[PDB]
This record gives sequence, C-alpha cells and structure tokens, in this order.
Amino acid sequence: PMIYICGECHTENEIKSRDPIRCRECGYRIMYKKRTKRLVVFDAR
Amino acid sequence: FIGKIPIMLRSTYCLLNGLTDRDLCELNECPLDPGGYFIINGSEKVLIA
Amino acid sequence: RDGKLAKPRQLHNTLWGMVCPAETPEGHAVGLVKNLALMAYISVGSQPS
Amino acid sequence: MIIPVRCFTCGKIVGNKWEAYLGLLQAEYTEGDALDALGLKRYCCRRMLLAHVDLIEKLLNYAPLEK
Amino acid sequence: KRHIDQLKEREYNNYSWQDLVASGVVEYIDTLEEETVMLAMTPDDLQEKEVAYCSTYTHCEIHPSMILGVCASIIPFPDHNQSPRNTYQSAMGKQAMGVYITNFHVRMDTLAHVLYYPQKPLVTTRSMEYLRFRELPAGINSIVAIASYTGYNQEDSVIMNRSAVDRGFFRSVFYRSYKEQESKKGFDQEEVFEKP
Amino acid sequence: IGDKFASRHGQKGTCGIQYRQEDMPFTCEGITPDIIINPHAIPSRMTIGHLIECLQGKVSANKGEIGDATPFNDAVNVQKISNLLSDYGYHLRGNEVLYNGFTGRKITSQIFIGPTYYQRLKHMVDDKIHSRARGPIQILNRQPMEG
Amino acid sequence: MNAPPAFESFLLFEGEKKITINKDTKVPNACLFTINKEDHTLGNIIKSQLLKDPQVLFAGYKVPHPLEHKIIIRVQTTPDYSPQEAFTNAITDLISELSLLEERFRVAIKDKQEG
Amino acid sequence: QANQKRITTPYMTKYERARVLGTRALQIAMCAPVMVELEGETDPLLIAMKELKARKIPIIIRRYLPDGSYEDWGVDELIITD
Amino acid sequence: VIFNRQPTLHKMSMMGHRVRILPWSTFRLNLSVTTPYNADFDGDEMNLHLPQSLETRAEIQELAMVPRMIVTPQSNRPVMGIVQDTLTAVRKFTKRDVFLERGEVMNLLMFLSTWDGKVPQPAILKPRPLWTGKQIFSLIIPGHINCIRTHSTHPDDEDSGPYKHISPGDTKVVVENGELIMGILCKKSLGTSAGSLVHISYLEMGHDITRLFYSNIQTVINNWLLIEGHTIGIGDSIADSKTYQDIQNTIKKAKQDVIEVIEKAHNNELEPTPGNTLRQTFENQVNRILNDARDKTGSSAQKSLSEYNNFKSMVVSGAKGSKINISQVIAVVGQQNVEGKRIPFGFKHRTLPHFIKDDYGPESRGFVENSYLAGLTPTEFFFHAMGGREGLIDTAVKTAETGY
Amino acid sequence: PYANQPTVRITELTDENVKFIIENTDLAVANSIRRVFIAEVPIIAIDWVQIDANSSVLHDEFIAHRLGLIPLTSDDIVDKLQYSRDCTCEEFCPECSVEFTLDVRCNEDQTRHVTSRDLISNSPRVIPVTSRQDDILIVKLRKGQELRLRAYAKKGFGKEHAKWNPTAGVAFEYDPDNALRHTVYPKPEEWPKSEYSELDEDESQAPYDPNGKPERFYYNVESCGSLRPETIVLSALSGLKKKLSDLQTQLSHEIQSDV
Amino acid sequence: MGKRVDFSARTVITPDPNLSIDQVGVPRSIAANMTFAEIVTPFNIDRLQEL
RNA sequence: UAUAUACAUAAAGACCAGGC
Ligand SMILES: [Mg+2]
Ligand SMILES: [Zn+2]
Ligand SMILES: [Zn+2]
Repeated sequence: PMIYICGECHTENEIKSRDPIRCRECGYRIMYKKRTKRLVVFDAR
Repeated sequence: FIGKIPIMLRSTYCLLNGLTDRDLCELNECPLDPGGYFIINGSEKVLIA
Repeated sequence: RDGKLAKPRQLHNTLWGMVCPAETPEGHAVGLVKNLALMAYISVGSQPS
Repeated sequence: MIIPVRCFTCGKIVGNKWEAYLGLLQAEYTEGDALDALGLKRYCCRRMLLAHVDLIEKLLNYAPLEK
Repeated sequence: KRHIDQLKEREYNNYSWQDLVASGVVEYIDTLEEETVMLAMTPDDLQEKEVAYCSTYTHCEIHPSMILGVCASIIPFPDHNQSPRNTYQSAMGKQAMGVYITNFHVRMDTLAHVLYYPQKPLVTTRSMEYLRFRELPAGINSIVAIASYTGYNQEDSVIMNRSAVDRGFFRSVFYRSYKEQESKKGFDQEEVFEKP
Repeated sequence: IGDKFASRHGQKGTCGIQYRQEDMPFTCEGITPDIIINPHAIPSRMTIGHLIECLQGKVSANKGEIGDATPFNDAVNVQKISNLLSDYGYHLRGNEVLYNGFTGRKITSQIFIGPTYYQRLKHMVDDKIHSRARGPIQILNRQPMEG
Repeated sequence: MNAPPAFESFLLFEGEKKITINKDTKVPNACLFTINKEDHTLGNIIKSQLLKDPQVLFAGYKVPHPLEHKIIIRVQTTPDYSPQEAFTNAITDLISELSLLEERFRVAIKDKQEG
Repeated sequence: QANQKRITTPYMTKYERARVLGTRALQIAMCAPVMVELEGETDPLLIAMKELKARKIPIIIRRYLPDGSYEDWGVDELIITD
Repeated sequence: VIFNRQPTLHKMSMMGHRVRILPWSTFRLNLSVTTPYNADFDGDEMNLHLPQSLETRAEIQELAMVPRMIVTPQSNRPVMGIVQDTLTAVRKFTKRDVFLERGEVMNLLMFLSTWDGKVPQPAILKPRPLWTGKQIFSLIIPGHINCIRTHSTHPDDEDSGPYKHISPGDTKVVVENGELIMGILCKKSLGTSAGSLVHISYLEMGHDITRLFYSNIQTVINNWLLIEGHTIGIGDSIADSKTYQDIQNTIKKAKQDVIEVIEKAHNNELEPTPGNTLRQTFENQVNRILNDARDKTGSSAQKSLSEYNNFKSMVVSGAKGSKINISQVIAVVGQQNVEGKRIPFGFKHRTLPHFIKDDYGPESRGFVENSYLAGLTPTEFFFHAMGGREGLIDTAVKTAETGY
Repeated sequence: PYANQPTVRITELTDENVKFIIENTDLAVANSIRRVFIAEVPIIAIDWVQIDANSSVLHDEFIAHRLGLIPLTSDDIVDKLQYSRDCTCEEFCPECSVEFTLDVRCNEDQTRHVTSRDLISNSPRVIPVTSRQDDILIVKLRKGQELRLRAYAKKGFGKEHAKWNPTAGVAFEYDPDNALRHTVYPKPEEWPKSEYSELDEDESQAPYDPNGKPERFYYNVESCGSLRPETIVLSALSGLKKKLSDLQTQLSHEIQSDV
Repeated sequence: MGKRVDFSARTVITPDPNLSIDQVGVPRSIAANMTFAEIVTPFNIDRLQEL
C-alpha cells in the first residue's frame, strides 16, 4: 500500500495505516515517504 | 530514580563529547555546530546569561 | 525594558575588552542586551578551601 | 554550495575551472599564477574561483536516504 | 620567541594554550582587577619613547581587535566607520541568508533560509578564521558601482543587474516545515490520517 | 525588486529596479556592475570603510590574495593600497571610466567601482505583502481579523 | 508572484499594433510615433539617423517607463516634407548601412584567415 | 434668517465644494438628470465638476451659525473659489 | 486611494494619490513625496486605503490630493521639494559651464510634459550651436514666475562692492518672467524654504501648474544625469600632502596648549572664572582650545577641496551631508562627549586601563585626533563608540515621549 | 541626408575572441551593434527539464538551474530551428528542440562527478560545448545516489533569460585618448592609457578637438563557446537588419491603412 | 476610536521617478483583491458587462 | 428529460525575537 524508507538502515518496507512504525531489521522508528511518481517538469530558468 | 535532567549538547555528558569528525557525520551532526544548547520538546533552547 | 532612564543603557568604560561595544539590539532594548567579546571568558567558580 | 557555471558579472564559464584550479594549488602555484594559467583575465572572473567556498565536499559526508 | 615556535608547530606537540598559561606568560584578568593594572596596547608602547608616559606597564594586550564580539568581527575596517554603523551591521549580520548549518538536509526546522552560492569575502578580518566564516559564509561578492544612474537607486534603494540574477546571484531557497499530530482524545473520538 | 540587501558597513536598502546586462553602464573592459548603489548614502552616514573595501578588494581580485581588513594595523593605509592598485593598470583611487549603457556615450564623471561583499536579508517582499477585502471577521467585535 | 513573464518584453499579444502614429497638435508637421515592445536598441538607432536628415528639425525618443516596453518618438520636419517620410527614409538608410557592414565584415574575415 | 442680513462669507469654503461635487456626482451616478450638456463624459465626478463651473448644480447649502440659527445659500449665489 | 505611513505625525502623512498599475510587488512613489511621509526606501512599508464611494472619493480628490498639500499650514513653507540626486544634479546642471549640444537637447525637451512645441534658440549660435542648462531649465519654470534667492556659497562681500549684478561666482539667483537669468540653484531655491522658487509657483500659478513643475525637474534632470553621472570615491575624501601637514601642526599645537593649561592648574596658577568652580573653569578652557583646534582643521580641510570634489558637490547644494561631515572625514573627528561632558572616569581616576591615573590630557579624556579615513586608534574607537551609544539611546527614548 | 559607409578591420581573430575596429559610424549605430551581441543573437540552451529520479544533495530545480546555463554548440542549426512558440506542432518536435538525456548512478565508493560530458543528445550537431579543457560540473554524487533526467533544449535569445547570451563580456571603447571630452578628468596625469592610445608617455591627453565626433569604435567580442566569435557578429547584424525590416513593413501597412 | 478596516493593503515601497507627484505604483495582485463598487448607468453598462 | 452537490472552519491569551 505505502512504501516508506527507514532512516537508519535505508530499507524500503511496506507498512499500512493503523500500524505502529518500526522498520524490520533495525527497530528504528523514523520512516520517510520515498518520492512521488508523477511528472515534474522544470524550466531551466 | 528521582528524575531526568535536560542535557546541554556537547557537554561532557552528551553522547557527542569526544567524537571526531567522521563519527559526528555517521550520527548526522554537524562538526561545526558549537553546542551549548538544550533539546526540550525538540526545540533548541539557550539559557541566556 | 520600559524605563526611560539612560544610565543603565550607556556604554561604560568597564566594558573594555569584556563586552562588544558595537553589537547591541535596537528599539526598546538598546544597550540592555549585550554580546560578549571574543577572548572574554566567564569564570565557572571554585571553593576557597 | 558548488561552483557556479557562468560567472555572474560577465558570463564567462568558470564552471569547469574549479577541479583544474585545485590541481594548480597542490602544484605550489600562487593564486595569482593559478588564475593566470586558467586564463581568467578580468577580476570579475578572478573573484569566482578565489572567493568560492566548496560545501559540496562537506555535504557528501552525510549518508543518503537510500542505500 | 621559544614559546611561539612551539605553538606554531602546535599540531602533534600536545603543546597548547594550557601549557602557555601554565608557564606564567598569560594571565586571566577580570574587570575589577583591571583597576590596578597598567595595560600596553602593543609591545610598541614598551620600548623607550624618550618621553616616558609610563615605565610600569604590568600587562600587555594580545591584540586590540579582540574587544569586538562575534557579529562585529565580520566588518572590514570597523575603525573607519561612524560608530552607529558598526552597531547596525551587528543587527543585520544576524539576518543574512547563508548556509546556517551543514546538516540542514537532515534537520526539520520551520523557517530555514539557505543560499545557493555563498562566497567567502575578498577583504576579510583576520579573526573570521575563528568564527568559522570561511566554512559557512553568508553572502556573495558583487561588483559595485557607486553612481547615480537612472534615479531608481535614490534614497537607500539599490539597482541590480538582471543578467546576474539569472545566473544564480542571491538566488536562495526557503524551507518551511509543518507538523500534525494524530491523537486519541475522547473515548470514541479518534483522529486518523486519511484522504477525506 | 522588493527584496532587501545590505553590505557589512550598515548600508541597507531594497532593490530599485533590474536592468539587463545590456542596459548597465560598462567599463572599457566590458565589466558591468552587478549592483549600483547611490553615492548620497556615504556623506551623511560616513561609512568610509565601505569605500576602502571596494578599494582593498579590487587589489585582492587582481593579486589573487585575500586582503587583510583586520581593524588596527598601521601596516595598511589608503596610500599603501593605492600604490598596489596603480601597478595593475587602474587609476589608484579606484575610479574607472564608464560608458552609458543605453546611448553608448561616456559618462563625464568617473565612477568608483570595486568588488564588495553584500548580504541578502531574511526580509523579502513576498512575505510582507498584504491586501484585504471583506474577509474573515473577529468573533467578539465583528471586525476584521488581525494578522 | 507578480513578476511579469520574461517573454512579455519582445512578444506582442492579440490586438496590440506594433506602431501607432498620432499627429501632434502643438506644432505643424509634427508627428509622434509609438512603438510597442521595443527598447533603447531600436529607438536610439533611428533618432540618430533622423538627425542626419537636414529636413528634420526635431527628433527624439523616450521610454515612458522602464517596466512597460514601448518607445515614443516625436518627429518635426520642415514644411512640405512629411514626418512619415522622414521616419521611413531613416529605416531604409540603416538597412543600407547594416547591409554594407555585414558584407564588409565578411571580407575582412576571409582576409583574416590565411591572409 | 432673512435673505437680508445674512452674515457669512460669499465664497464657497473648500469643505462645501468637496461635499457638493461628491453629493452631485452620487446623484448623476444614479439616473439623475444632468443640467449641462455632456460631451464624451462617462464619469460622474467629471460631469459634476463641470456643472459646478457653469453654476448649474441644484443644491442649496444650509449653513448653521454657531448660535443655533441657519442660512440657506444656493450653489449659484456662492462664489466658487477655484 | 489614500496612502499612509505610521506614525502619522502631521497631516502630510496621509495624502490622496492616483493609482497607476505596474508589475512586481512594491508600491512606487515619487521621490519628492518621500519628504512628507519621512520615508526612505530601506524595508519601509505604507498602508493603502481605497475609498469605497463616489461621495467619499470626491472628498479625497478635492481635499487631500498631493498637489493640494504642497504648502503646509504649520510653517507656511512647501512640504515637498527637490531631493537627493536631482538636487545635486540641478546645481551641476545650472552652472555656467554646462553646454548641451543639439543631440542632448532633443532628449531633454522630450521629457518636458508642458513643453509648448518650440525649440528655443541656442545661447551660442556660432561656431557650433550650444544650449545652456540655464536656458533649458527656463522651459521647466512654469508660467511667468519670479524670484530672487541667493546661492549657499554666496560671499558676503559680494553684495556690497562692485560686481553686484555680474556676480563673479554666479551665486545670486534671479528669475525674471519665468526665465532663469543667472545664478546656481540649490537647497535654498528648489528646496523647501519660505520663498523658494517652488513656493512662489504654488502661490502665483496654482496647485495644478505646480504639479507639472516637480515632474519636469525630476524627469529632465534625471535623464540628463546619465550623461554626467555622479559618485563618491576615495579620491574625494583625500587632501593634499601639504594639507595633511597643516592639519597636524594645528593638532600638535592644540595638544601642546592643553598641556600648558593642565600644567597651570597643577601649580594652582589657574584662577576661577566668576560663577565657576575651578573644575568648571578648567573643563571650559580645555573645551575652548580643543574646539578651536577642530574648528580650524575643519576649515583648513574645506579650503583644500577642489572644485571637482564630490563631497563639496553634495554639501554645497545641500542635497545631503553637512560641512561638518567633510571635516571629520578629511581632518579630525574631534572631541567625543558623554552627557554633554568630556568622557568620564569609569575606573578609579582613569578612563581605560591603559591610561595613568589623573590624566586630563586630550587623549585620555576622549579627543580623537584621527579622521575616519586614516582610521581610529584602538581607544579612540572605544570612546567613539561611547559617544555614539548616547545617540542611539536618545533616539529610542525620545520617540516614546514625543508620542505621548 | 543618407547613411554613412563604415569599414571594418579585424585585428585579432581566435577561437575565443574577435577584435574588430569599425570606423565612419555614429555612436548610436556602433552601440546598438554591441547591444545586439548580448540580447538578440539566438542560441540553443536547455529550457524544459524533466527530473525522473534525483537522489543528489542538490534539490531538483537547483540542478535544473545549472543545466540551463550550460552552453550548447549552436554553430549552425540555430538557423534551422524555429522558436517553440511559432512552431505549430504539439509539444516538442525535432524542428523546434533538441533532446538530451542524463542517466547517472554512483556505484563505486569513490565520489563521482557528473560532468556535462554526461549529457547525451539525440543529434550529433548540438552537444555541450566542452565536448567539441575540463568539463562543466553539474553535481557530485556519493555512492548510492542517482540522478536521471530528460531535457529538451530550445532556441531563444538573451532578452528572455541570461542563459541565451551567446557572448562573454563584450568590450566597447571609443576615442581612447580623450579628444572629444566626453569624460573630464580632474587630474589627467593619474590615469593609465588605453591599449589603443596613440599618445607618447609624455602627454596625458589629446588636445581638444571642437569639430570632431566619435568614430573608430573599438570592439572586443569574446564568445562563451556556443558560437564561434566570428559568427556572433554576422548574426547580430543580420539580426538587427531583420528588426528594421520588420518596422518598414508594419509601418508601411499603417501609413497605407491610415491614409 | 480606531479599528481594523477592510479595503486596505500594505507592502514595501521603492522609487519610481517616472511617476507624477500624485501617482503611485500599485502591483497587479494588490490591485486585484481590492474592489470598488460602481453603480451601473446607461453610460458605463457597455464597459461593465465586459468586466 | 428534469433537478442537485454554496462555503465554512482554523480559539483566545501569554511571553520571546525582529522590522520601520
Ligand atoms: Mg527607513
Ligand atoms: Zn530499518
Ligand atoms: Zn566574469
């Protein structure tokens, strides 16, 4: 459902709503949101 | 156990005392950071003389 | 900060070398807040045993 | 952070002269002789390489979000 | 001189300030003991001037420019300015966009300004080395004409070059940080993160 | 053109306008000022160390050495600077001949240019701008909100 | 947030005429041209070509304001010479100058390379 | 008071000419008949300013003397300062 | 719109304006308008109140418009006058030297909005036609407006003797029949003062014709200044090598006359002035000497400035700076005072740890003998900081009393 | 009442530089030439950037900034390309734009420099300039970081955004030893002499020339590497004559329409 | 005695000498919020139906 | 075919920092 990145071991784990936040293979409680898929288009200006 | 005392950063009782440059980066701390402030509820507080 | 008395605000000869003459806030706080000079070292204290 | 392409005033390219400029300093050139070998005549360009501060080497010490 | 040769090589001598203080060369003197002292600005005043102001000097100061704080130590040539003008820079030196800490990519702080292209100055006080202002400079050098040109720079305004501003000059980043906290308050009342 | 820049000497001021590199007065060598400040700033304010920094730093762009501004020297005079500046082919007081940017013609009076160190300030125009028409209203007074 | 687009300086949108000619009632034989989306590059060439024409008593331009891009050129000529004729001969004389300069710069290049 | 014995300046004080050109322009701005020939005027303040120089405005000004009495001056009887 | 800046001290700080819509983010206003609001452009802000009805909008228009408020009831002077570069440029534009060719007249005339369509005949017809700044500025002056003022440098010996109306230095200003015949303009003519060339306009012509008067001076003399330009540079803060000797020999002479007054008081030979303590008569005699020192070296520095000096250009026309700022740059900064008295004793009987107890000499008590250009010595830097703190404090304290 | 006939003398010609001397011309015509050397000489430079994955320490539009400023070899096909606004096709075609690609990942423990040499173009003609002397540095990568993006380069000129200036500093000087008195020296003896000065070391200034008017306009035109400096000039003249031939047209349509 | 008001705006000031005395630059986004109620007549109804 | 989704909620106070 939702892929998050551990702030310690940097292993993407799939964890879903109404779950405590702990990354497997560390135990570290700080997860990050990865990055969006949709198109970003910048001016070189 | 009577309580818990907030600890100034980079004092002799911080975990960052005596660490070198390489170790301060693995812990994601700035080596240029002077220290001497507190972390209370995440904010960084400075006792003013 | 409210008081209009100008004696506590004025720069005093005893501030040579232990307090920065130029650095100070402005507004109502003029001269009541003072930075420290570079070399100046506040003394931590001891026992007179 | 990292050396600018395109010196601000005139618009000459100092982007590519940084890694060549660190080489000359380690060869015991003086910044006057270094900047003349790189061929930067005007002092608008000579202040890009001379006054530059390279933080991209500090910022690469911290580890990325992803392994 | 033998003290200065040992400090010059201070690296890997394990010989430093404390070994300088322990030799009786330097001394800490607080204020109300400065009433009983005679200071010499520089070793120059110690040499015979043929007209003796004082022959008794009991302490010499290390350098006169250490009387200035951290924010007033960044000003070049501060003795050449009218005195309120070193006080105003003390106020505007704390507001300057620059790289504030080097770990800022990790930190989450509300209101973090940062600037793409900082530069260490070309005319620099010799005490900026101990403020670590070459590592975290806030500012950029700029070529500055002083002229009345089109009239738009009158009063305190500044005209700028727009071709410079297109190349990254003073072009900065403003980070803003939000936080929201799920909680359980009432007995049945829960808050949840969900797309409404 | 709303933002706020200040030097190290206490000269603070907004941006008046932005001319493209075309429209800026250029030297004989094609150097155009990134920033032009009004000369009237100087006389009543009396920041002269702003005039020597533009001077000291034009020798330190040429020589390749980073100049020494430390406050008390007696080893650095305006006169010992200028003699170093005359050796790189500039007028020793730092004045330099400019051409008008729009019309091409020289500018009669010689203009004083040099590299100088400016700071951009936390204060920008986008965060100070505000406009109000029939919006939210306070609860107790039924008057417009604050802030 | 109010910064105008970069292209807004040289591009015309719908309905803007490039040139607008309005007679001037203060003076006989005086005309006032209005050029949209131009600047001192173009305005200064023409003014300085009009003052060579001995039948032109007055010529001058101004940018009314720098943030809006248009030029305003007043021209006053002598009687029986129309200020629209003065401004056309100016433009054809530059074209006959710049076409002579581009040909003389190409000859000096070939001479310069291997010669 | 009587039309005789009126004691007040004959000139129109800059406060009266500010509220006359305002009140007149508010009438014109709502379908009100225009006393003067209007030529290329879609703006009420310019029309009301034009009626004033021609002294066509239909308003009488009631000036209260400080003792409680009053005087009635029509906008034609007064003398326009500017 | 009505347009405001806090605090509103008098009524010229709320004046109705006429909107013109321009890009970017900042309100923009003419520079003459920065005199009433007392606002310089560094981070300032100003409120905007858009009146919502034709009935209240016709009050602003006929009461509070900026062209109506030109003349203040307070001092019965104009509020708004020529300010900053233009008042420096006017003077440089109006000297006898200024001769504008045929190409540079065509541009200036293009910025006159009131110009009646006729190019005036050059002052010098042959060998080459050359207009004068006084000849073009006389097209700016509206109507037929007439004035006699005098320039700031006008010597007092001039009006008395021969050459009253020829005026060798071109100081005396005459305007006859809306035409500038002679003299240089400055703060005393275009500026704000009773009887200035601007104040006669609003009185004789009217508030409408005097609105086009400001906008012509600013546009035709700002677009002229692109030809001359203006600057301050280090060459303009510096004197001759001969003047630097006259500035020292006055100081050594002063600091030597203070040592005699000090030596006379040690032996008691100093007799008190009636009504004055011997400390009061000593603190006066030392101030009488040191003031003459810095008053002499100041006037010795103001003689040395060349006609091309830019400081002298900003001072003479009153645009900015005063004659006392030139003295401190070139010559001497002079005595530094705290609470109206010479620097006190913060330690016991001495001013700083460096000085010897009971030193009343000029150096110990705060006289700074260095100029901002040569740079202040360490202690003179500290005393100069003590005299400036008294300026910052007053400005913070007085405003809250003057507002209550 | 007619145009003057100027002449050109090319003194130095190199790959970075052109010095020419234009004579018998107005000050206003000679200026407007160098004033076109900056703005209106078209060039190719990256504009539309699309960032697929950026793990670098530099945020997205900071890299999209540095890419724009990279010069691209404009030597020829700038004539062929059409402005993207005038181009009829939807989005980008081969006619209005060039496609670039950068796929870079740091596998090694060593710090990898992404250099402009890593921009890969669909067409052999336009490449980064250094590829035609170290390479421009876009960003540095620690192991594990990846930067891949796609960027379409367009045609434009220096009025839009300063990244289309074909030139480095364009020098301009006229009347080097001061006869005309357009600039008035307070002390004439303190000023260094121009490279172009005709005067001996003895005398400071040329004597005043009352009749003269500025001629002999000395240029130095130094390219950025996009366009060879010889063809920065040919494109400025041909590009000023095209703006004056746009006036004579749209003026003629108005005089004929008004009358 | 005084109170917060509607139809007001606040921003930085910068010089434009090209203006008259009584004009002021008002940016487009500060001039887009602030509105002026205008009474429709037969005169301006052509212009206002477009607005 | 007709008809419909119309706006409200983020409290207030305290101290602190800065701006003109
Ligand atoms: Mg201010
Ligand atoms: Zn984990
Ligand atoms: Zn450069």
